[PDB]
Amino acid sequence: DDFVAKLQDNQRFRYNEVMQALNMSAALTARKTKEFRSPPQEQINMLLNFKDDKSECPCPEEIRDQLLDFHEDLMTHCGIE
Amino acid sequence: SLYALGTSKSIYVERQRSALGECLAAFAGAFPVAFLETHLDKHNIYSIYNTKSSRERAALSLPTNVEDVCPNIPSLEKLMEEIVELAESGIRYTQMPHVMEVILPMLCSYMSRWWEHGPENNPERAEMCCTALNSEHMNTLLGNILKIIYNNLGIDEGAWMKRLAVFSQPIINKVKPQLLKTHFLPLMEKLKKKAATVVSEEDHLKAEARGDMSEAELLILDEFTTLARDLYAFYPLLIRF
Amino acid sequence: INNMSFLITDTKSKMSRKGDRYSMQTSLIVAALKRL
Amino acid sequence: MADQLTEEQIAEFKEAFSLFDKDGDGTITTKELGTVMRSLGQNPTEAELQDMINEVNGTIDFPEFLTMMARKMKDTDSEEEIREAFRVFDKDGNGYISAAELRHVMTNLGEKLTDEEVDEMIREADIDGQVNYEEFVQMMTA
Repeated sequence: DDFVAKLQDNQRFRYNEVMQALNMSAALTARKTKEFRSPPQEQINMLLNFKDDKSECPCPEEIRDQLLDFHEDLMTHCGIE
Repeated sequence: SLYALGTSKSIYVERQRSALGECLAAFAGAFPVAFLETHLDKHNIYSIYNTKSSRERAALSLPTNVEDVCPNIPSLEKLMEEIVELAESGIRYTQMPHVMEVILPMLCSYMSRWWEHGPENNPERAEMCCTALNSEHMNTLLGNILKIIYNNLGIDEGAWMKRLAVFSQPIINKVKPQLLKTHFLPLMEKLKKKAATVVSEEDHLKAEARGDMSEAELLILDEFTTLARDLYAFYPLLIRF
Repeated sequence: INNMSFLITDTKSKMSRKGDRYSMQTSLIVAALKRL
Repeated sequence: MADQLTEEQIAEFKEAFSLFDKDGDGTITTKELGTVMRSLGQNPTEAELQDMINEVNGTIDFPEFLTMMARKMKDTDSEEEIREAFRVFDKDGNGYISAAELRHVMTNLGEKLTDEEVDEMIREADIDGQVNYEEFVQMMTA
């Protein structure tokens, strides 16, 4: 619940500065709107693509840290480590 | 009223100068009395000072003086002398904006209208013609236009070049062919120098391309736009000549 | 600029939609070149 | 109703239909077929009712009814389909999209499809390069 709330807020903010800097970016506008023109399932799939390196993920570091901490806690609960 | 509008130096009339000049040119074309050349008035059969007679003209509100019916408008010879010293004395646009927007198009239309009644077309019963206009006046004024646009290629880029180009279209009809060597050769020579400069600059700029060429390619684009604007001010006259 | 207006004014004394605004074929430069 | 309808509007369809309720078959006959959406808020004409009765033992239920608003979903699809485009692009609003802006609107996003743009310009090409975004989109949003 909270993770998706924060992720949606960050995506809205990112789209905001992308729209603000559209005319400076010019050619970069298409590549920044590629994220927002993809179906929501693929949007979440590519937003959750930071499990291993792969800096091709718009997710910020704090949100990444939240997800990683929860994943580690869940693995501990499951008894993997 | 229209001549005072054209000659007036005011920020209010500044942005409407062009329309007033066009209206004055149209009126000069339409008006049947040679108002610029008042001295030979008596040979005009349509003149009010030739038809209405002294008693009726005094009954009406007329200055009774042919030279003073339109005192503010100078004589054609004086206008010719002024334009001749322009484009030759190094004209500054701060004091001379009105001239090439109002006064020259009026003279162009006046010449186009009054050439037919000039003595050169009908040398029979000469010196009784309504106007003293001549093909040599036409050549002199066209050379003056060529010289002023020559001086104004790179300075004061505006719509008045294409305006003067379309207004002076009728003048070219009765030009001597030697005006080519007289003025067109330096004019097109300088245009070709500008074209060579801009194409060389384009070739130099094509080598480099990065994030920030904008601060140079905008200037180069301005160069091409100015060159094309001068080219369209030029080639009608040359083509039709 | 009508572009062709200069030629129309020239041929006016002798009485001589899709492309109303502008046309490739009637460029002023190529017209001058073909006249010379 | 293939997930294009939103939860809030589906819920208010149900609340209007439950205004007559009665086990999903009672008080919802062809006599109230118009009354339910008259109370909901938009007015069904003879064309709307014939669209309701085109494919319709004789007494509707909620699946059939919301199936009817699926084909009525076809209504009011003129301004909101281009509202998003007008918000995202066309700040000037002229509709005559500039040259770079048109590169950018057909900068392929993920699909990377080809021959469709060159097909569109070989089938139709504007003149004055200078492609119109309006004429460009009504052809698909007919």
